[PDB]
Amino acid sequence: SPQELAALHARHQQDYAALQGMKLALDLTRGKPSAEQLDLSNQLLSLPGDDYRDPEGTDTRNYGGQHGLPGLRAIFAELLGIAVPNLIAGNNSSLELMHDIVAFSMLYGGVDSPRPWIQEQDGIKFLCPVPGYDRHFAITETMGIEMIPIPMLQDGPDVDLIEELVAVDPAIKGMWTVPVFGNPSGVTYSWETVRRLVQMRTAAPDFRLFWDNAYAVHTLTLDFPRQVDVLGLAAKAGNPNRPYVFASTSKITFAGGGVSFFGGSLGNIAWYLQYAGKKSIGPDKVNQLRHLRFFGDADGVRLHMLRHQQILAPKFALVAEVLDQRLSESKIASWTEPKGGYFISLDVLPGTARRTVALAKDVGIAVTEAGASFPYRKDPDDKNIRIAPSFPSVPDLRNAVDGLATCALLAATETLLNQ
Amino acid sequence: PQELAALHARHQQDYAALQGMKLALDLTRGKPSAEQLDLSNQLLSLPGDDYRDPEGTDTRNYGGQHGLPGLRAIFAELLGIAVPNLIAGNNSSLELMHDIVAFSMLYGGVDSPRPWIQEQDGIKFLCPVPGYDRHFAITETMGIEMIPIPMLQDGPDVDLIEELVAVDPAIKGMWTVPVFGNPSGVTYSWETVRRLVQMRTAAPDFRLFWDNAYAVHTLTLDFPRQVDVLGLAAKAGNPNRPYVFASTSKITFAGGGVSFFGGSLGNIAWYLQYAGKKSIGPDKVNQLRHLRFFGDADGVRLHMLRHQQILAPKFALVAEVLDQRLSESKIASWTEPKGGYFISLDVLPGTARRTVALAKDVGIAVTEAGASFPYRKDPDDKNIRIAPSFPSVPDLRNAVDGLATCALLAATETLLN
Ligand SMILES: Cc1ncc(COP(=O)(O)O)c(C=O)c1O
Ligand SMILES: *Cc1c(COP(=O)(O)O)cnc(C)c1O
Repeated sequence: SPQELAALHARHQQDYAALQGMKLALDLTRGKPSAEQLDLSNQLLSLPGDDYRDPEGTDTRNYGGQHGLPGLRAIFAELLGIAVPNLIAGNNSSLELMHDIVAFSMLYGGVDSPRPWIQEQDGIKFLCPVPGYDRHFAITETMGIEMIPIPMLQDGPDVDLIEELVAVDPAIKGMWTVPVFGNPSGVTYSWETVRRLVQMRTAAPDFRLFWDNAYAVHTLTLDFPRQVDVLGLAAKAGNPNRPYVFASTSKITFAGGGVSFFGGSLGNIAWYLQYAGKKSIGPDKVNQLRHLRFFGDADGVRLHMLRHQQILAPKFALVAEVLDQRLSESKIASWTEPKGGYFISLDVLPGTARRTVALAKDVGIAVTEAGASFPYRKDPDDKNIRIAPSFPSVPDLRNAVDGLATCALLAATETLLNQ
Repeated sequence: PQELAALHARHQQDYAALQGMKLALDLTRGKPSAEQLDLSNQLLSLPGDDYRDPEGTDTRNYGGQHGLPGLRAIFAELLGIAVPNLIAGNNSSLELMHDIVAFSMLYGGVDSPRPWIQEQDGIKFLCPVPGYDRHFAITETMGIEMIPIPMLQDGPDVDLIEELVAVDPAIKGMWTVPVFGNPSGVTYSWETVRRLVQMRTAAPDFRLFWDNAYAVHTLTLDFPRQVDVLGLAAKAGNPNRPYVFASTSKITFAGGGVSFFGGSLGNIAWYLQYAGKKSIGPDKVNQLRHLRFFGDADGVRLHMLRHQQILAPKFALVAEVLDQRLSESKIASWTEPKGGYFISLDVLPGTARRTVALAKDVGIAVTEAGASFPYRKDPDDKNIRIAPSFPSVPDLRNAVDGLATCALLAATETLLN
């Protein structure tokens, strides 16, 4: 009934009134480790110690070495399934590696580009599976690269749709991906999805897969995902230069104090370093030795990620319990229960996402902007909301999610009622 | 006139004897010696359990593009720049210069008519010579045309500079090392700075790339007073003209230090808007390391005096060896820098490329002839850069003495022809 809707809306008004009265100051936008997680690697603050030399004898305190410490690259070679000469180590930002590679592609073109992308006078286009990473889209938006949203399925993106786009459009030069524990879909690419993406024919000869494996070992269970050899499949398929692989220890060690990694064919490595050499003499070797001494080996990082999991998994479980209690009866919402990564993706009643965050903002609860997971912040259904549960304490988290549920219910009946 | 031929023979035997000694030395590495890096070995155990900066910031976590205020304050004093006008980045000041050029080409400066890549009249930079090869590699790779400018004693030819910038709108910038130049060793005078920030430009978005890389890198016990290039520019109505750069790569660890960028509040906001598309923020833990290590600006000055104790004898050694073997024949000239990391040696014209070839054939690595010029084009084929910071004093004297043997042989060789 329209009248029983009006009755429920009133109950939601009192709950919002009561929630507003609690005058809170919570935040669900911070995709950063908690202080408890960062304590796990406090040994780094005293590393490397007096021994400033890596196992090869190189003085990490002095200029030199573009590829990075081989000992550290060997640890993540195993974790990612990439050969050491196909993997380099940079500074504190993997996003900076992605941005530089896009900027190099526009200014100088890829290793096999017909011309720099800026010289294509009609334009450049990237494919962006949604919901996706906002900072992925900020790179292409700032660089004038147009972005084409792609639906996300269970085992990866819509490969049928991608294969038709890249076949007809030479302007499509790349695609943003998070192939493991997607931000924020939580979706991990299947072996078949990987196989077809590196095999599909592209109108652009220099099409690139931006393989941001940012959560490669960031499990929320006791199981670690088997990495698909995207570089090996691409080489066997005749497209060795297609994948650009990225990873980072920002959510393994310190967020912003870790090490970044880039992986690709030997030509792509040489191509990137030729232009990165005009920018920097080389990366920070001392921090790379800090992580080498701290980790020890690849089995060490795996154990380190299980201590992160012990801190993180109860928080993801709490968000699922609160949303299930407040919202399952309403049948207005759906949300992921991810096996890894740092984000839960919540879908509320269409046309209420922007309203839900506005209502939450004015009771002291900061929520990720509606549409952040989409290029140009354009969620066509006005329903998606990203939830970042890693940082706040369990009690702060319990109240933020419970408050967010109250606003989502109020915004729901408000939309059904007045329209 | 054949007394030349008599001397050439003596030079041939000295080269023959030099070659027979089968050396393997290097005067190319512009790096601190291991002894210099040892002064900063306390950094290898810093910051310690207290991961928080004086403001309470957890440096281990995401956030903050400006950098730690405590460290920015230390170098605010050392450079003569207000703290809000200065930011701290990662381990490379060269990467700040590259990004700012790339931002200027793709997006244009804070007050540019259009991105530089959209200029059909091309983009041009003025490059005082002898200069920094990595400065020129940026503009060379970016397709920016480079204009060599002669260096005088108090700075570059400002009269020539003011003529070019006044008539050519395509001239958008200029590469400078304002104190202890790489490799001229020249420090810009107050008058030269005042004119460069006051000269009027055909390009409304002209930029002084003020790479103050050797700002506190003295080879005496006195420190150079920094010119307030930003204040003079602001009072002259060109607040956005200077981009200031500095580094701790020659202060602490080469490649493990902190970089700095300075400018007007608009240029800081302009840079950070596009640097935010590139990175969530710089390494705050390493900036906390240097803050704990330095303590204050007076600590950095003391640290630079420890570097001077190691560096000054090496520059004095190179001067003594070149004066001994070369001054009598009057073919060569070289700088005696009061600071910086490089000595600039000029031999006879048409001799540099031959001198480095002769030196490479005796196991002595000399920096490529012309490397201090855009496109490596030394029109007189005479300049040779000497980097005396890294090798041992014995290794240094042998390489420099061997260098003089080759320069004299290539001199006599050319005189005949
Ligand atoms: C998918 C993805 N890529 C990149 C990043 C940024 O990582 P980094 O610290 O290496 O720049 C994030 C962090 O949230 C992310 O979720
Ligand atoms: C050595 C030097 C630098 C050092 O820059 P980093 O990227 O921090 O290593 C910068 N400018 C000049 C002119 C130099 O000689």
